Amino acid sequence: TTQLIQQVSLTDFFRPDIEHAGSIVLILRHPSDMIGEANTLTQAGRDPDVLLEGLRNLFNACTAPWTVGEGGGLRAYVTSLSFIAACRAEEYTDKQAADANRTAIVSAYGCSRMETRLIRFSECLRAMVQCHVFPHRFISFFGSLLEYTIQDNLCNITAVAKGPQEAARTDKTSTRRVTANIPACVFWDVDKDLHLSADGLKHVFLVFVYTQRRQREGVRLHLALSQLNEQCFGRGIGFLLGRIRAENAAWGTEGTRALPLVQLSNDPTSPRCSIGEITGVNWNLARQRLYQWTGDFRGLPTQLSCMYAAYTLIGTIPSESVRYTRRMERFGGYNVPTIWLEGVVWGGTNTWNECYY
Amino acid sequence: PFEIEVLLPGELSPAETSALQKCEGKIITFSTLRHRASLVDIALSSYYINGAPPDTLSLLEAYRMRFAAVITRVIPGKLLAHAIGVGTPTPGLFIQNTSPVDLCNGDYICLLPPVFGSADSIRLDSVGLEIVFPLTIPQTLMREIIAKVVARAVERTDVICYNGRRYELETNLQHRDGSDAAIRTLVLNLMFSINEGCLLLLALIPTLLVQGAHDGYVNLLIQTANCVRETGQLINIPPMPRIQDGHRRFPIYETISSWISTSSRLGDTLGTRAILRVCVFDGPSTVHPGDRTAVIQV
Amino acid sequence: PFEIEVLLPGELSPAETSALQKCEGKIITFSTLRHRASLVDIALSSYYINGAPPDTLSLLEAYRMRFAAVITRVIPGKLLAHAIGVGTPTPGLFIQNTSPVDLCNGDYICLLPPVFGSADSIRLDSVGLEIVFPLTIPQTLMREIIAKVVARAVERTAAGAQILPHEVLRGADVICYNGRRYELETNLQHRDGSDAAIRTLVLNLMFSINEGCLLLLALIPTLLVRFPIYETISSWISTSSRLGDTLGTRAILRVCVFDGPSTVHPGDRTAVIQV
Amino acid sequence: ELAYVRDGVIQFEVQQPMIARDGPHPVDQPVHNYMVKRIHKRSLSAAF
Repeated sequence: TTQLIQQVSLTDFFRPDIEHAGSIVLILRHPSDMIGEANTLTQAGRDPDVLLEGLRNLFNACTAPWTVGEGGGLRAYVTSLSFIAACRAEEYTDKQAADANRTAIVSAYGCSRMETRLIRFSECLRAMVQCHVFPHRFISFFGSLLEYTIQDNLCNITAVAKGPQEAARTDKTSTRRVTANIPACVFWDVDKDLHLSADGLKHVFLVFVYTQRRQREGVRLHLALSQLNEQCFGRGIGFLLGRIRAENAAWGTEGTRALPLVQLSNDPTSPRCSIGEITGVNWNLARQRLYQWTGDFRGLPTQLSCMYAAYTLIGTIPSESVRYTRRMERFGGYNVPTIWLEGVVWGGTNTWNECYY
Repeated sequence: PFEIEVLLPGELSPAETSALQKCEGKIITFSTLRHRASLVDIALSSYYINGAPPDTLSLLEAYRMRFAAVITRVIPGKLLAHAIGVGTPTPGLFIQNTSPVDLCNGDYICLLPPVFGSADSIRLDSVGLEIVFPLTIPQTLMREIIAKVVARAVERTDVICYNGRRYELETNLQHRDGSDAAIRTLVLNLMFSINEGCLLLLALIPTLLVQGAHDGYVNLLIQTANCVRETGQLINIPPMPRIQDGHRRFPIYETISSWISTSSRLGDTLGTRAILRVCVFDGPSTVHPGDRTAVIQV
Repeated sequence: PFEIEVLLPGELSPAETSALQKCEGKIITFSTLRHRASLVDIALSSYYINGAPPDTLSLLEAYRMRFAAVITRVIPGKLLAHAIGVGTPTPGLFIQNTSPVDLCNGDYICLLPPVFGSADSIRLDSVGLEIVFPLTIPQTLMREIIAKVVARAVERTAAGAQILPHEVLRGADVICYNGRRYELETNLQHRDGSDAAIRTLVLNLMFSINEGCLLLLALIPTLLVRFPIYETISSWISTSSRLGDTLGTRAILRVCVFDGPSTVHPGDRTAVIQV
Repeated sequence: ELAYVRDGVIQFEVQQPMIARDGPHPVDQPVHNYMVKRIHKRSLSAAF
């Protein structure tokens, strides 16, 4: 009834040893595509190679740094949700839960070359949202972790693709069943902000809030759980994010007379330009003036410079009146508040809807 | 397979039960999905916004928010129905045609309120409510109806030819809260389709008019259009500016791409989205109004 | 499980038979589903409209209304196929990569008419028909591919329309994926499909967009510090909506690789899951 | 039940003899030792 996906990768961003069974795991595209997209989509005036500076130092502080460029299949493919949650923990509203998860992921990992890795990833995302290379097209989604096998610094993991959560058999734990586990920092239900009844079926989304200013950019990651419709979620999110939308509309771009067309077309006795001269023999004295309009529009907010969020459907919960449970348990050698979701069917294609308003 | 059970009210008259048995493969809507529900949700009384029956522009917004369901075999006591929106396998699904227009194979189905003559709908006197079933047309007919309704809305603040037959629409706009909302979402799409690259595409009007002649095909493109045909012989269009960083940037790329996503969002936010695809096995190629077809979930 | 059987024709040359054996995991697109079908529905002949061969804009509309299928195995006298349609639980569904870009795990599959280069296809001269197979590209690259091809064609018209060309440029366009560049259409000559199949596509795109940032500039003159005026609005909405439904993006398959190589190159075959 | 082992263990124990000598040397006392060992876990696989 369910399907599985296997993949081997480097363990510098993901550790299937400490991560609990049932957590979310994401994958990354090849970093070589970032520069090919940045040098062509960077806003006019901005420096396009600050991303390259921010990116090179990331792998300089990562094992096997001489293996970038060929993509033979031995790169850091997958990553964990808690990793990004800890990298951007200074931006979530739940101060204590954020910093607790941060120190926990620092201690449980190598804890020697981990803090440097985190700050490199932090400004890496900061430079990612500096040239309109938004990190919602480079971060895909995998199902919850089910089984793993590791020998040293290289792991083979398998996760569910789509279907019921407790329809698999992990077959090495105490029980043969697992449930979805998430850090309490990313969880954010919108219906209890929008003040509507929470009964019935609810969808799951991931959002990527963007802040665009001068030398100050921010990117969070929230796992929203709402009963709102497939497309109506966009109109719902704008009501809560109305501030950042207006901030971006004014601080997004930092790098002329009208014409009365309908007026002079409603009235006659205007200079006409019949097709007889556009045939193409002397098409300069025919169009000598005909108008001037002195018109040009170069610097204006595009629909891409005012974007502030991008969501995507992941799964639903058919059981009405969900009863998600939040509690603190040990994660390595530290306790972190995790929320436990039961009976969630994965599915849905990876299509991102961008909320630019 | 997910289904919802509508408990019919007791003490129903025998005439209404037979009329309810006529509605075998129609579509109903729900505000909140649940296995067990009541008849009040399906009733039009649930569509009320302030205190009154809804509007055709308010109905278009209730259709997006509400969940969709399909009626199936009804028994004297219960009323079975299956869900559509949420991903759930349903073998052998079928819909009854309610629109006056015919359908054929491979047509996408939309959902719009009754804009034609008074909607045929079951009325219950003893219970005191009535249920109105939505109307289902193909995609092509859907986009034409929305275009004329929105244009009439701007007029306040019609004939459609399909298969060589003309129809009319009696649009209802007795409210004002919803009419101005459609104006907002409209201009916001036009405003986000303006980038630095319009200037180049706005400078290619004269060569377009030249290409209009001795082509025999662009003329039809020119006749339907009005602005470019009028501006083509009335404005000068100052020649050209330069590019800030032309050594590594492509300015006409965004505009040709920024518009692609905008146009795709236009057809859905303005009205509704495609819900179903009709594909009948071992059946007629064209269905007539009142008959049923086997359709596939989108 | 629903399966479609394509009847192989008699008196077929052995060379054409061997080439049909090669296209094991390729995509066929059927007009109407039926357990028995003829080659006329598979050949390009069934695709063309108004007598003339089909157009790219027409092919895009064909792929939506028409139902797709996947060949499973060929037989010296028979040809089988399976559907990706209603509910079929097809076991062991594998496809062959037809696009020059590589694919990886967790990548959704879309379809596209051949735009980059000349489409490869099997040609049966004895019967007199040919079968064209569609292109299979990932989702994230699809929206970018279309915008680059059309923008390339408008550049050619501008260089011809303008008395002088504005040649100064960045070099050559290129699509990068998995650290691999494609460097499409290096030369300016060899205008094979410049205006051969994407001609009408650019036209409809050059009119709706021109109507876009013109209608607003003719309705609210405050932006920059006899006449219907409404039928133009209704016509613009009806067109831009239809054109958006045309250039849609709907995934059809998902590449789910188990105990196999993650990355795959053009020509390899992988097991895919029905989305 | 190898799938329920959950970190088994095993331990040893050994004693040592001693000599009786006198003179300008400190006296000797018997010595005992205690060791311990745990189990490793590896698997095998084959396809079909």
